[PDB]
Amino acid sequence: KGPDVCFDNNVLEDYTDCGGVSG
Amino acid sequence: PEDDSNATNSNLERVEYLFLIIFTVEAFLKVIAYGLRNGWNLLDFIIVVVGLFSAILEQATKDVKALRAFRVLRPLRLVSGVPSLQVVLNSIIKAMVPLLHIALLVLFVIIIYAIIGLELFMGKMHKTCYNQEGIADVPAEDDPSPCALETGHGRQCQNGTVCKPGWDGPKHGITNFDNFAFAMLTVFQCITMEGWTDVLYWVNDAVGRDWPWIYFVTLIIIG
Amino acid sequence: LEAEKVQAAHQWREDFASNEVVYYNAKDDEPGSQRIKPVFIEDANFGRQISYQHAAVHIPTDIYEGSTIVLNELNWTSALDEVFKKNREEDPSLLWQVFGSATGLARYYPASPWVKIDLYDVRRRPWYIQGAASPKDMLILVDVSGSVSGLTLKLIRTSVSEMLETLSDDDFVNVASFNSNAQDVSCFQHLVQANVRNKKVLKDAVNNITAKGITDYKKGFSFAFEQLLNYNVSRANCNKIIMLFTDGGEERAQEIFNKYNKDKKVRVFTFSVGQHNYDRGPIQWMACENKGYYYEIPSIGAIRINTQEYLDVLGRPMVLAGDKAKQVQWTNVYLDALELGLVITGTLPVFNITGQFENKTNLKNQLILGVMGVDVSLEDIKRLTPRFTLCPNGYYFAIDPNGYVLLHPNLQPKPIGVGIPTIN
Amino acid sequence: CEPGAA
Amino acid sequence: SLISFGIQSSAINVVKILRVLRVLRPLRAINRAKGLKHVVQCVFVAIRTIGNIVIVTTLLQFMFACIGVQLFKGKLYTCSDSSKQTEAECKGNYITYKDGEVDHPIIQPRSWENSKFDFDNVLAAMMALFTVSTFEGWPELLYRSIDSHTEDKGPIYNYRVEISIFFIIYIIIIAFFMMNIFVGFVIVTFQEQGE
Amino acid sequence: TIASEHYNQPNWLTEVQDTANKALLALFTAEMLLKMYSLGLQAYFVSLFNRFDCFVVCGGILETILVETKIMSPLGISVLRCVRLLRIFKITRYWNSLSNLVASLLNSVRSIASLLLLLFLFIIIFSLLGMQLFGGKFNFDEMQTRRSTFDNFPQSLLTVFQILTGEDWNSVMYDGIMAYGGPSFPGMLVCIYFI
Amino acid sequence: SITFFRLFRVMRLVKLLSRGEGIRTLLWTFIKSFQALPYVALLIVMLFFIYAVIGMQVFGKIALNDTTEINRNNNFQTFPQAVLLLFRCATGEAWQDIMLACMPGKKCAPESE
Ligand SMILES: *[C@@H]1O[C@H](CO)[C@@H](O[C@@H]2O[C@H](CO)[C@@H](O[C@@H]3O[C@H](CO)[C@@H](O[C@@H]4O[C@H](CO)[C@@H](O)[C@H](O)[C@H]4NC(C)=O)[C@H](O)[C@H]3NC(C)=O)[C@H](O)[C@H]2NC(C)=O)[C@H](O)[C@H]1NC(C)=O
Ligand SMILES: *[C@@H]1O[C@H](CO)[C@@H](O[C@@H]2O[C@H](CO)[C@@H](O[C@@H]3O[C@H](CO)[C@@H](O)[C@H](O)[C@H]3NC(C)=O)[C@H](O)[C@H]2NC(C)=O)[C@H](O)[C@H]1NC(C)=O
Ligand SMILES: *[C@@H]1O[C@H](CO)[C@@H](O[C@@H]2O[C@H](CO)[C@@H](O)[C@H](O)[C@H]2NC(C)=O)[C@H](O)[C@H]1NC(C)=O
Ligand SMILES: CC(C)CCC[C@@H](C)[C@H]1CC[C@H]2[C@@H]3CC=C4C[C@@H](O)CC[C@]4(C)[C@H]3CC[C@]12C
Ligand SMILES: CC(C)CCC[C@@H](C)[C@H]1CC[C@H]2[C@@H]3CC=C4C[C@@H](O)CC[C@]4(C)[C@H]3CC[C@]12C
Ligand SMILES: *[C@@H]1O[C@H](CO)[C@@H](O)[C@H](O)[C@H]1NC(C)=O
Ligand SMILES: *[C@@H]1O[C@H](CO)[C@@H](O)[C@H](O)[C@H]1NC(C)=O
Ligand SMILES: [Ca+2]
Ligand SMILES: [Ca+2]
Repeated sequence: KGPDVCFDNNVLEDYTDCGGVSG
Repeated sequence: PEDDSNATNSNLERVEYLFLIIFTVEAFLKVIAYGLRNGWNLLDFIIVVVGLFSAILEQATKDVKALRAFRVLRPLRLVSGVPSLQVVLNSIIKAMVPLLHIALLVLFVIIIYAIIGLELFMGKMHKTCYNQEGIADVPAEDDPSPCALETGHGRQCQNGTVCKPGWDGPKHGITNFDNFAFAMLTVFQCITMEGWTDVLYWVNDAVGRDWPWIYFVTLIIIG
Repeated sequence: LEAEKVQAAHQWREDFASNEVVYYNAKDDEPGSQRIKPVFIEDANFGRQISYQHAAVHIPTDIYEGSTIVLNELNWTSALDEVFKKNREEDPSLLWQVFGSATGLARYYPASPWVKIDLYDVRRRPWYIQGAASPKDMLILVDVSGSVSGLTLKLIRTSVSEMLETLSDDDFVNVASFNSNAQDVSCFQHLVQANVRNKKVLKDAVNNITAKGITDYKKGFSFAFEQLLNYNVSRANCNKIIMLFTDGGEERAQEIFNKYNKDKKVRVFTFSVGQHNYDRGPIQWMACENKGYYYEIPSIGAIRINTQEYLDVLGRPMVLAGDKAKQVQWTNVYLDALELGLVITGTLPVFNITGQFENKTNLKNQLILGVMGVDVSLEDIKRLTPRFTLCPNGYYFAIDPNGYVLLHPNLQPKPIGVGIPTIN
Repeated sequence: CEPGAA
Repeated sequence: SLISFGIQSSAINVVKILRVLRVLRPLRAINRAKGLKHVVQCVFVAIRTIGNIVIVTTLLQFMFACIGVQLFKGKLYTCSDSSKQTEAECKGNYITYKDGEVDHPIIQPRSWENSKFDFDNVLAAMMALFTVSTFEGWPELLYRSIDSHTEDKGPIYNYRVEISIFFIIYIIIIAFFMMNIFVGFVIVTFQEQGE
Repeated sequence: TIASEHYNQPNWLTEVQDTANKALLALFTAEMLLKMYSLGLQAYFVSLFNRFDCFVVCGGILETILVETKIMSPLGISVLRCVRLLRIFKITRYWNSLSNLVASLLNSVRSIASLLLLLFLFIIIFSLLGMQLFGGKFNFDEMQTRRSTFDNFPQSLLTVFQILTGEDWNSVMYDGIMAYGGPSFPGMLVCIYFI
Repeated sequence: SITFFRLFRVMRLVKLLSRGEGIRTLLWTFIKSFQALPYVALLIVMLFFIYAVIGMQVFGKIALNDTTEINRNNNFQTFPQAVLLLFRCATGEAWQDIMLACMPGKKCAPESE
């Protein structure tokens, strides 16, 4: 029986910070 | 590296078909005007024929991809085209016949020194320091150097190492004097004055330091 | 609650090192840093010499102290020693209380000297990775095409084997490979648990892969998404991530990323491994459209630091949850780093809340500052279950919601085995 | 376990 | 000689800067070995004749050195750990793995170091271009210059491969053409003397 | 002002070289317009030195713009004005020969540019052949990247040029030998390419 | 000393080089030209002597570490060895590495004080 809590897919997340955005 | 590819290579492999078609059409048209004794026309013919061979073999087998090194000979057709470059190419390889009594002396010197270094250094560079524990590795640092057993006058191993036989060679076994194939190349490389001190020092660390310099100094002074 | 209020009231000193921050480096026996010398009495509750006057700091050998990032953290993580010194009085049985910071330095309570080469990083420990993010369903994609042969494939086989070490028993993993044909590297063929035995099969089949053939990103990515939609097997039903190991390419696979990842439920982390000259532009696009990150591993020394930072992206939804994410989580039974036997560890992540009331948050406040842990020894849990009254054949035992025992008279303080021993 | 070789 | 075994006390350099001046003994045989004086005079006439080539070669090497200073000043710096691209980021220790073995860690210090030959000032550029024109160690400098991208920053693999045109032009002009003009000048002058 | 630029210069030096590089360009342009006027256009563009000087001044004018508009980094353009130091030779007799040498070099251009064309063709042919022979086969497990490979056209051109200069020509052959096996019979027949 | 006489048989090969004009004319003419100018080749000997002595006096005491370019094989500690070093530099064989290894700031030899 795995953990009951789950924390993913929030709509306030940034999404603007990859590793190639700098260049 | 390992049969990988991209889209550009796949497009060039199909442009090659058009280039071969053009060259074959040229070959056939020129063949039916004359019924070819020229050297350049022979080069064109043997280029187009091997190109057809390569294409057919590649289609059949779906090394084949090694005889495609006849297409690096196509840029030679530029000399054939412009006649102001044929003159210069003839001026280049016409003063080479005089440099044929100095290409035979070089051949004699290389042979003589390769036989002398084969009667002197044959198999003397196949041992190195190996630690006294779990070995088969050469603890002689990143670049191992030949040593000598504690009876000769070569390099002696360090305080915590032992000179043991069973070693490949100074440069993976390419720089040696083991036969008249490995010596003929070492002598040539020393004659070109590149990496000759490396060979001299490797011999110095294997047989001693008194005599070996007479070989490598006279070899460069004469050759 | 006293490590988040103090940090919120911290002024970022860039070159105020002349203020001489004072601490005690654990591994010693400097510009801007003093050094405390403790008394080091010997205690029986622990097995070492511990002083109750301050908290020791462990800075990894690869992390240079006296830096602007490090010196700032040794300044604001100094009010902890007052609340570290306060938890003990209520319960004098408190063991190691540790704050594992995201910079790499941990500050543990029992001021005690650290334990050849010290390859310890607080960000890789099981009690830190457990609290830094929720469980996951990572599927690893390995490029075994022709262009990766040589040194690049050597760094890929190590990188895949080093990320698997960042997986717990609540996470499910599987490793695939594409060389113009998509296939698994092992006998599993679906998502399996990441326990000790299954992790050894996956990292032994990784060490036996050969690089040959053309590359096809579209065929290898359909095999990845289709393996995360199984739902026949037991899964974690949590963060679904795809981690692609490769060098470079010229294909973005836009069609595949819209046939499957239209709602952006799967995160794609892309790693560019090795020293080469290839277009990494398409690789960075996959990690940006899909809510992931892009990493570069050019040498062996970059493997350890780059295979653990994918947890800063998985913790973003957890930070924004708020006080609902403040749940104490106890880890599996493991041997303590500072030679204390078999212990379990609590866990509570701390958040960056600078500028909470005044609306300037969510700039960098989507990341956790660190994970705080507290150790409970199994000899303490063995003291609330007396045995000398039942019989010689009677005993107590307790298990997790996984089957693994936490307390049992057959569990010995020694690591469990996974296969026959081999040595060259 | 005894140190079995490879 | 004389004013030396008389110092008989002043180690103060002096002796050790008067001893390296005995090396002139061989040169006192020039005047007493007619035939050896003639070759010295001939070589002096030859070096007086070949002055234009040397002057216009030094003038060109100076301009090439200035161009190299413009292109590579403060750019060919490297940290021992190939992950730090700033001097302030290149302090402390780092772990290097011997023989590419992940199970053989070794701690080594981090050092911000320049190239062996660097285009920082004009004299260092002159020296580097001289050792490039002697065809010694020039591939190392070429591939260290290819990686350089920014001042006060570390190298980047194959950043500007096109910068090799500078070195190729330098070898073409100052190592293939100007060092053959000098030999042709010597041959022509000797032919004129013989004719 | 061109030769006094080093790395990490003081703040006053970079302003001195920024105001002098303009105050001297202005004077050279004034001399340009005076040359056009007092002599005439054709009498200006007769002499060879008078066409190179116009090239240098127009280059300076067009390169100040790129620097001030932050498009490209300085490469060295005003350094070609130091070629005008050759005018010192006009006071001595080492100017007739220097001018005559340049005159002969300019008269023989269809020969120089034709002799260099076969050298370029030789390098290109032996670059494509070497790239076919050793393309991607220099991928050894060891950590060294082996910067001198035959992987692309620019890299294979650099490798062939390095072999042509002769520096470390044996290190590339030791790598091409192990890329076809080792010190064995058929594999080692690849050294005929390098020889 | 048995090998000193094993190098005699290979020397018989020069008889084949002797036969045939071209080779035997070019070699003889150049040998007699080298013999006709024995003083032009003495300038090189004088230069080597002077520079070897100067290098012997200046860089003589540098410690011989085998991890550098001044090692047991390459050093200034004897006139034959200094002449060999100068010959190597004239050949143009990593001479700049020797120059950098002779830079100020090295360890002196244990024997020298
Ligand atoms: C929790 O979050 C808060 C903010 O939400 C964060 O506080 C912020 O810290 C940064 C430092 O990383 C401050 O940045 C200031 O402004 C610039 C931006 O970095 C700095 O100038 C240079 O920046 C470059 C990076 O591009 C850096 O490499 C360089 O060293 C910097 N200094 C130079 C070139 O001299 C400033 O130095 C820096 N400090 C100032 C201006 O005092 C933000 O201002 C901080 N924000 C707030 C609101 O205070 C905090 O660090 C987070 N917690 C942790 C543990 O990291
Ligand atoms: C990170 O930065 C500084 C490193 O020392 C600390 O700032 C100093 O803290 C001292 C301790 O409180 C202050 O001394 C006293 O401060 C109180 C509060 O204002 C007052 O009683 C006096 O100002 C002062 N007492 C004296 C001088 O007798 C320093 O004033 C203060 N300096 C500055 C520039 O802020 C930070 O506390 C430290 N962070 C943590 C968490 O320790
Ligand atoms: C198990 O997975 C399969 C596919 O991965 C699901 O779909 C089944 O596929 C099999 C094989 O073709 C067929 O029997 C049917 O197409 C599906 N079976 C059904 C609908 O009962 C399947 O739904 C998953 N679950 C189970 C319990 O089988
Ligand atoms: C006629 C012209 C070309 C003469 C050139 C000489 C002048 C401009 C150059 C030549 C070498 C230069 C020096 C080279 C190196 C350094 C070391 C450092 O402290 C910066 C200044 C300083 C000291 C430079 C100052 C300017 C300098 C002296
Ligand atoms: C003449 C100049 C221009 C180029 C010389 C190339 C030819 C003569 C040589 C150079 C490299 C050689 C190859 C080197 C190695 C191998 C691998 C093995 O299968 C034996 C043959 C083969 C394939 C050789 C065939 C002959 C070869 C192609
Ligand atoms: C710790 O738990 C024990 C168990 O009953 C009890 O003393 C109390 O709840 C705690 N002790 C404190 C808070 O001092
Ligand atoms: C070379 O010289 C000695 C020999 O061991 C030692 O100091 C070191 O290995 C080298 N020198 C330096 C300064 O590193
Ligand atoms: Ca690929
Ligand atoms: Ca060389």
